[PDB]
Amino acid sequence: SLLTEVETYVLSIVPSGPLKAEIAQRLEDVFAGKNTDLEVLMEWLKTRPILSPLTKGILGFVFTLTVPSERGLQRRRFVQNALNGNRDPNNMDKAVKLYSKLKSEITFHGAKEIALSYSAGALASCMGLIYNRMGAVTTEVAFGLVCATCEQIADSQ
Amino acid sequence: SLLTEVETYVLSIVPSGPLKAEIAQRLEDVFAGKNTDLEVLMEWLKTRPILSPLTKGILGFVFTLTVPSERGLQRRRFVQNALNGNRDPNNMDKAVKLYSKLKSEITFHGAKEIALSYSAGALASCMGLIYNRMGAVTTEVAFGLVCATCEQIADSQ
Repeated sequence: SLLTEVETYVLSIVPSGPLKAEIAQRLEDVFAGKNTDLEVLMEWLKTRPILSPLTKGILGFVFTLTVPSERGLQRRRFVQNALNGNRDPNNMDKAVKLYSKLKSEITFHGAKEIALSYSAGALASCMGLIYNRMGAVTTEVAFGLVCATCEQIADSQ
Repeated sequence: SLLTEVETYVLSIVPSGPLKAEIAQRLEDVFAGKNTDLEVLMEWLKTRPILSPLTKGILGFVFTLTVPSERGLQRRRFVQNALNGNRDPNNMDKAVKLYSKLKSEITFHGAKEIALSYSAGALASCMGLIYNRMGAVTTEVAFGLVCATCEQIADSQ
């Protein structure tokens, strides 16, 4: 299941312990269409301890895509910094290169496979590019990108 | 003064009429620091008739850059959508290339010079990288980048 897969890849990069079962629960409620309202979750996430800025950025990216509507909720600075690729032009170049390819994909698996050739930083930057409205993709591709990003991050630990 | 320079360049891409006189006054007010709030200014811009999304975006970039502080105001969706080079991979590729060079640039004239070598689309995309926190440049250089963008847009007109 698309969302089942997303949850597994996302949690893989989340520290073990209490907070993790919290993210699992919130992720599942949002996926089930339950716990509505994007800015409440985002603010909760922004202020959570233990989580690294990147994993918050990755989660922030997920909630933003999965909630029915974000309304006029502006994109969060905290997420924007986390997915900034460290302002490294090299990551950016790769990000755009990767974006150019994902642009024609519409399936989760097709998107996941092409993005796995890139570094975790290149992928986070691509995510950033999409989160910042400068790049656009389908929900399934965005999710593939997230999973590849998580896989890459996880396999480096 | 670099600022009055930015004003003229920015004003060059605004159509004539009473609205242009107001933009001029608000810019001059910001420069003199007539204690103007960013949220207030951005909402004003956002809702102006006549001005196109691009002009609105360019002006929004100048205001956030010259206000004393954003006061924690999240970046605006209307600007992000205006400065995304139309989400085109090529303008984006060129933008990253220009950013890569502006990064090491330190003067207004130098940034402007190199900037004028790129297309208007790659310049708006570049302004987007800055506005989205994906890249970072010294103010004077950013000032160079906007004037270049305006010069290229004014020329094609």
